Amino acid sequence: SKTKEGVVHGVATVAEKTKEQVTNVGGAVVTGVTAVAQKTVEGAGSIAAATGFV
Amino acid sequence: SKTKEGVVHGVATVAEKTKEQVTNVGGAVVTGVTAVAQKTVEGAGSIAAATGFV
Amino acid sequence: SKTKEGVVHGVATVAEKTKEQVTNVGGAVVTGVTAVAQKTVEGAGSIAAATGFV
Amino acid sequence: SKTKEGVVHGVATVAEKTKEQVTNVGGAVVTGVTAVAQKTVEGAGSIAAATGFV
Amino acid sequence: SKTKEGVVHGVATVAEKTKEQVTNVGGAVVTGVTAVAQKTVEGAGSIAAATGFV
Amino acid sequence: SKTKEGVVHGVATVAEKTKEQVTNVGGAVVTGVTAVAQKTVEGAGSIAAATGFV
Amino acid sequence: SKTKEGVVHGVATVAEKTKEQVTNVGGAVVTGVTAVAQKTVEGAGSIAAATGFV
Amino acid sequence: SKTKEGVVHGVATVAEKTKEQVTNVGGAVVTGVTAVAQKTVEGAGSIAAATGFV
Amino acid sequence: SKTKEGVVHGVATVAEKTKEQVTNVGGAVVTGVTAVAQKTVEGAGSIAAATGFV
Amino acid sequence: SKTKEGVVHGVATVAEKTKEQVTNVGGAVVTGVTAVAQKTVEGAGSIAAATGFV
Repeated sequence: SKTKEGVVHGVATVAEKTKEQVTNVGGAVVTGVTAVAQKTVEGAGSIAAATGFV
Repeated sequence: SKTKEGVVHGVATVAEKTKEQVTNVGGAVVTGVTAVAQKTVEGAGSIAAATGFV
Repeated sequence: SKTKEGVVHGVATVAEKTKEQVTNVGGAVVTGVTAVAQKTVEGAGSIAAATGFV
Repeated sequence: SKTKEGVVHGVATVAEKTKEQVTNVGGAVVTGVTAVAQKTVEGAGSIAAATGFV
Repeated sequence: SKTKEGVVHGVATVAEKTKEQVTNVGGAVVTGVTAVAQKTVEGAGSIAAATGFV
Repeated sequence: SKTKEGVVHGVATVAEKTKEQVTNVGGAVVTGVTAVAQKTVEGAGSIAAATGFV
Repeated sequence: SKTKEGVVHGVATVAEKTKEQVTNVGGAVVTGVTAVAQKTVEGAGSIAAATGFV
Repeated sequence: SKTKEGVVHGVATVAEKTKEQVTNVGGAVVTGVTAVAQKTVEGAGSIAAATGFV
Repeated sequence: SKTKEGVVHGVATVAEKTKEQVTNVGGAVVTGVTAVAQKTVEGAGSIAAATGFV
Repeated sequence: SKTKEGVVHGVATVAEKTKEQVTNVGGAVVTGVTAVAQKTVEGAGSIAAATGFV
């Protein structure tokens, strides 16, 4: 009854004068992940994952 | 009863004068992921994932 | 009863003077993903995924 | 009863003076994905996915 | 009863003075995907996917 | 130059399942005034004003 | 230059399941005034004013 | 240059399940005044003012 | 240059399950005044003022 | 240069399960005044003022 899994609610965000600069050369960059949710039953659940080379 | 999986609600966002600059050279860049949700039963669930080379 | 999977609701967004600049040279860039949801039963569910080369 | 899968509702968006510039040279760029949803039963469900070369 | 799969409703969008510029040279660019939904039973369901070369 | 007096713009409103009930007996009731504007030069400017008796 | 008087803009509002009940007996009731603006030069400017008797 | 008087902008509001009940008997009630602005040059400027009797 | 008088901006508000009950008998009640602004040059500027009798 | 008088900005508010009850009998009640601003040049500027009788 009233089960809740991986939930995000009641989020208030204010950004006035944010300045974000990203310079990438042959890699991986993850920025600005806000108010996200997921649900993985049989598998790998990654949020904001970065890998450079294999 | 009233089950909830991977849910995002009640999100209020204000951005006034945001400045975002991204320069990429042969890689991967993920920016600005907001208010996202998913549900994977049999598989890999990735949100904002970055890989450069294989 | 009242099951809910991968849902996004009640989102209010205001952007006043956002400035976004992206320069890409032979890679992958994902920006500005807002209010998205999915549902994968048998497979890989990726949201805002970036790969450069294979 | 009242099942809900991969749903986005109740979204209010205001953009006043947004400026978006994208320069691409032989790659992949995905920007501005808002209020999207899907449902994949047997397959790979990707939203805003970017690959450069194979 | 009242099943709902991959649905987007109740979306209000206002854009006042948006300026979007895209310059592409031999690649792939996807911009401005709003209020979309789909349903794939046996296949790969991609929304706003970009590939450069094969 | 570019003068602006009493202006309302860029309003996005979503109402899903609002229920409003008003019972009045010999008075005055004002409800639900949204996105209104006026301009009075020589006079009394009232918005959503209620008086019962005189 | 670019003067602005009594202005409301960039308002995003979402109401999901609001329930409002008003019972009045010989008075004055003002509810739900949203996103309003005015401009009075020579006079009394009242917004959502309530008087019962005179 | 760029003068601004009595201005409200960049407001994001989400209300999920608000319940408001008002019972009035021969008085004055003002509720729910959101995102309002005015400009009075020569006069009394009242916002959400309540008087019972005179 | 860039003068600003009586201004409210960048407000994000989320209300989930608020319950408000007001019972009035021959008086004055003011509740829920959010994100308001004004500008009075020659006069009395009152916001959310309550008087019972005169 | 960049003068600022009576300004409220950058306000993020979340209310989950607030319960407010007001019972009034021939007086004055002011509750819940949030994110308000004004500017009075020649006059009495009152915010959330309550008087019972005169």
